[PDB]
Amino acid sequence: NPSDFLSRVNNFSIIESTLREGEQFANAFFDTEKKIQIAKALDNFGVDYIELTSPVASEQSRQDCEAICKLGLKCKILTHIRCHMDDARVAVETGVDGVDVVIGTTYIIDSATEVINFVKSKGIEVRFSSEDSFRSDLVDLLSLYKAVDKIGVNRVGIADTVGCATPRQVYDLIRTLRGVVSCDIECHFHNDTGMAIANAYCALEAGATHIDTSILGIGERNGITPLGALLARMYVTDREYITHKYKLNQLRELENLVADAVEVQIPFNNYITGMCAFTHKAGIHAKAILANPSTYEILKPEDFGMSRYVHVGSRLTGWNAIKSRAEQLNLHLQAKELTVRIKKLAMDDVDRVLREYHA
Amino acid sequence: NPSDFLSRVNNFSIIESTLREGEQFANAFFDTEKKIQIAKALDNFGVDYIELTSPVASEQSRQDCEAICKLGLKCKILTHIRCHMDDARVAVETGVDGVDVVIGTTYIIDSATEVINFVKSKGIEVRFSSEDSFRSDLVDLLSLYKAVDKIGVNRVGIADTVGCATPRQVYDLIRTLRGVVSCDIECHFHNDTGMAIANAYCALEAGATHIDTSILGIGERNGITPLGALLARMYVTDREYITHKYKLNQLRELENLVADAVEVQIPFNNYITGMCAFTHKAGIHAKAILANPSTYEILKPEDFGMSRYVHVGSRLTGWNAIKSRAEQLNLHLQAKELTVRIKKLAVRTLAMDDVDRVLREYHA
Ligand SMILES: [Co+2]
Ligand SMILES: [Co+2]
Ligand SMILES: [Mg+2]
Ligand SMILES: [Mg+2]
Repeated sequence: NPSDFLSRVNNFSIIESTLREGEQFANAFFDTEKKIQIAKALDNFGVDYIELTSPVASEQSRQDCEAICKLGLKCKILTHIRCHMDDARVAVETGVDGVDVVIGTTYIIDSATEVINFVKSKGIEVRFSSEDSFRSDLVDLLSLYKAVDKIGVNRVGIADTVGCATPRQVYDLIRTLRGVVSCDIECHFHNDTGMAIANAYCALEAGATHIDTSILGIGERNGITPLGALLARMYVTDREYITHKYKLNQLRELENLVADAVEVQIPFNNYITGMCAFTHKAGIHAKAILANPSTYEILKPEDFGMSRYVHVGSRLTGWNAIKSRAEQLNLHLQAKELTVRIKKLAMDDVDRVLREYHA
Repeated sequence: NPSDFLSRVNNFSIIESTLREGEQFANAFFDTEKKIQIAKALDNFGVDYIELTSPVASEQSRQDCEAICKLGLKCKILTHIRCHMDDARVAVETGVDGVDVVIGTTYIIDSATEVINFVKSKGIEVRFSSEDSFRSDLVDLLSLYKAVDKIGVNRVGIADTVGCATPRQVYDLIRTLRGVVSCDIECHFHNDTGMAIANAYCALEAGATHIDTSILGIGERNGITPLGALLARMYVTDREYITHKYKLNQLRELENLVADAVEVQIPFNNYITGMCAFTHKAGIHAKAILANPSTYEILKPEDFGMSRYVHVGSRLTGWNAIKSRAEQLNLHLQAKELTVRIKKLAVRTLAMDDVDRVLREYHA
């Protein structure tokens, strides 16, 4: 199939947006110190880019943008702006590697031209994006990308800001964009209807080169493509590429860092790192399928820093529950006041209570 | 455009599988009474079918199947079996409306013929399904469905048992199957790689007629297409169809019933009913986008029994947190009992997802 030649499923970059999209999470109020811990951990994890809330947003955003650019991280630091010269002047002086010029759908082209050429004159990477791309007029959108491509820009951006796009619709649009522009393509997908990971997958199949993620998917409403969930999907597609590019065994600690800051639990069903992600039912309930449960193990626990699937025969209560999960997570334990805590206190409590501990 | 004629996005049936797939959830140990509560609530909610664990699985499974069939529910009660006569004999006597004959990939066709014709001779709906369909040889699978279609079955089934299938691969396969068989098509998608909802969507676009779900997605590993998530997606596609077919304002109670039984929290990010599903960030963080946050409201709270999006400007702590969520949920508050159990959680440091947890005991 000729179209497989364009697929970027084993050759793409993550733009990690916990410090942009994630700031829109209902309970996210990151201070400078926490953002710095997150940026460092994300860099250690191996993402190519980190995106930050516009330095125009507030005085604290300008300062944090500047501080993060002074860290000497390996990943590139990106931010975004409105299509406006004053915004651009602020962004360029902050030390960022890249600026996204964002519009929402003539006088757009001439204004965008000024902004784009200014940023390029500073030696800074420039991108041009549309907001709510899937509820915009398609021909006007494509004509705008076409013109901006001729001006010369590093990347164009597509965003399903509303969460309404479906996978085949995403594939078709990105595949057309790939034929319209000569540059890289960044994508952003909201998860309101459960499509955020699928939409990311199909975008990559269609030739997109950069995907926005967020740790635990946190963001506006129910958020965007989750970091861990994208990697699980991409890992099944190309195990060797993903296992060697990212430090997958650091994913639990990365999520725990964010979950503590935004005061949430890790959901039981959470991709890879949820309580139940690496579990099989043993016993009479397993006869709801024909093959032995261990036939169905698309994810290998050891690739993600864990030791086994847990085969559940009966309800795990007390220190039996704690011990089983602790051993699956390769925690070496301390064991005293965990079973003493759990008794004076549910299933997701097991992970809650174990959050402190490292493998 | 001609392909749109085959699409079932606004004309499909849900096969609710909380009482089959859901039993494979690591922490699910439903007794007869709990299964009966779940079956009744599912029927009231408006699903067309519920599927139960094979009555062959154990003595109690046989008994619960019988008991659920005696309830007089409106939805049809389905179960599944191995491609074996003894299984079929047991299943038919239970009172079920439908039996799924499941195989995993010439003697298949002979055995399957006997079992299919037996079930049909009892006046019971028969379906024929493959397990792990997306890791099977395509030509053999399609040839098998073709043969079973000629014998005559009510439905054929496709299952991504391993969670590896991708949306376009699903579309392509279902669309081929739709041209191979003349009967209805039931689907089943695991969520290991985050595709279970997308896969259901594309299956329906391609002509599938029946989709398995489970409440909160619960099942083997991280489970299958979640009931609420499918309905959110299908609601955006056709609001009038979904809001009138299902009792969407009952979804929280339905999930709360299962969450209590399998002892989990409702995830903060859960579709529709999660803490944060109907929230916008107000303040300087909203400038991470161009438009007012209220521009992006694909889901309308009132359709799901809720009162508004919560616009968060600052950390909602204490009674402010409780009041905000309680009013969003349309609970009419009892604030002296909810003051008496957070004083008992001083036991530990209290955090965001506990708001929904302490509010579970309350109805709209
Ligand atoms: Co967004
Ligand atoms: Co299954
Ligand atoms: Mg972007
Ligand atoms: Mg089925």
